[PDB]
Amino acid sequence: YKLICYYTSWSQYREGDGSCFPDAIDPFLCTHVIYSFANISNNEIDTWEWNDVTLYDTLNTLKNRNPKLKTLLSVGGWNFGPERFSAIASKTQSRRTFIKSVPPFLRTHGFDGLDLAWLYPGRRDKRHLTTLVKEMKAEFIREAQAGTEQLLLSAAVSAGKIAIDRGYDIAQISRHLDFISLLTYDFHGAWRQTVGHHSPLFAGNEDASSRFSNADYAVSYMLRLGAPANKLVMGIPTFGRSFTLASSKTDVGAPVSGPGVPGRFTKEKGILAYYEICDFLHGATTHRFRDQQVPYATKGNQWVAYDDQESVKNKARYLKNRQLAGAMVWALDLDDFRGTFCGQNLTFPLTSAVKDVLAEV
Ligand SMILES: *[C@@H]1O[C@H](CO)[C@@H](O[C@H]2O[C@H](CO)[C@@H](O[C@@H]3O[C@H](CO)[C@@H](O)[C@H](O)[C@@H]3O)[C@H](O)[C@H]2NC(C)=O)[C@H](O)[C@H]1NC(C)=O
Repeated sequence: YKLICYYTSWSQYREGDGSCFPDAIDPFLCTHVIYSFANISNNEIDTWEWNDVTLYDTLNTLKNRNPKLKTLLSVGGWNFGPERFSAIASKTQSRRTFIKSVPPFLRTHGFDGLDLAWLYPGRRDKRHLTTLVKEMKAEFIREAQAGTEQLLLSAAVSAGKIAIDRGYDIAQISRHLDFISLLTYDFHGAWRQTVGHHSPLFAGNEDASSRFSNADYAVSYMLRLGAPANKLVMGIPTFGRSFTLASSKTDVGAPVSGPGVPGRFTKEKGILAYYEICDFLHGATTHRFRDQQVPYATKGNQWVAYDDQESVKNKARYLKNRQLAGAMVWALDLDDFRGTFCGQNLTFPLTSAVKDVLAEV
């Protein structure tokens, strides 16, 4: 079983303990570690942060302690403009440019593959996205003729029914990608004035219309569409989403007024790291959607939807039972990586739990 773990570049700048660098990563924790977001310049892959080539080095040294550990570089991301991605893949000329540029870049900095994080192809991009994948892989196959281990190619894919249908030819790209990461944690929030859980595993028979907004559907649909289980990787949250309540109500459907107040370390309205939540939990009221199988907490006028050890194990067994290829954890740097926020003296508690379940039968 695979355990893909993303690490984000900008997490280095959080203050105090919040600060996280590649060397804080347990080299045996995950099987695949993904350095988050490389940039594109003049149609060539390139660095982003001022010290990337240094962090690259840091991250890839872990490979000296664990020879089996594989690393990848993800392109795109949220601060990368989809349009941008669009422009590059639309023209065979700029596309080939970008592609030819990749292999050397990765060989140079020591990465074992490329992760495409084109954040949401449009109805008009579906045909190009497929192209970009074919040719990219075709190139990776050609570069392997030089006696080195073939480069890996993967992609983070939305788990949103409409999004999927609108921009992905899942049956095609699945044959060319080594694995696909399902962003199964973006089901709510997305600015809709009512409290709700972003990563529910299940259907929850109550108040519906969505029905498609849970990991289960997502997984099932993907399967239906043609993507093999042995290439699917389910996404697992290591952060929670917060909301500022507009009334004293707390149950399902509760009126919301906007995102939650920022955390002392991540400082971004609407998000919390698990380690911030661990601190938030002191003096709060914890609840759990039985049908969906995920927590949520409240304190004052703040409402939080998050994933805990159990929920995570839950989802992990789930993916095992459907026989998928593995789990994907968004934000090793959002987990309690110091192991000094969530109590039970343990480093990477959430990520660790997934591993434990995956190591089980
Ligand atoms: C990720 O790569 C991007 C593409 O190379 C790069 O984007 C930018 O490229 C230049 C370099 O700064 C920008 O320059 C400006 O825009 C106008 C002219 O177009 C000037 O008048 C102005 O003075 C300024 O120099 C481009 O605007 C911008 N281009 C695009 C298409 O985004 C990014 O800098 C890079 N991001 C990071 C974080 O490194």
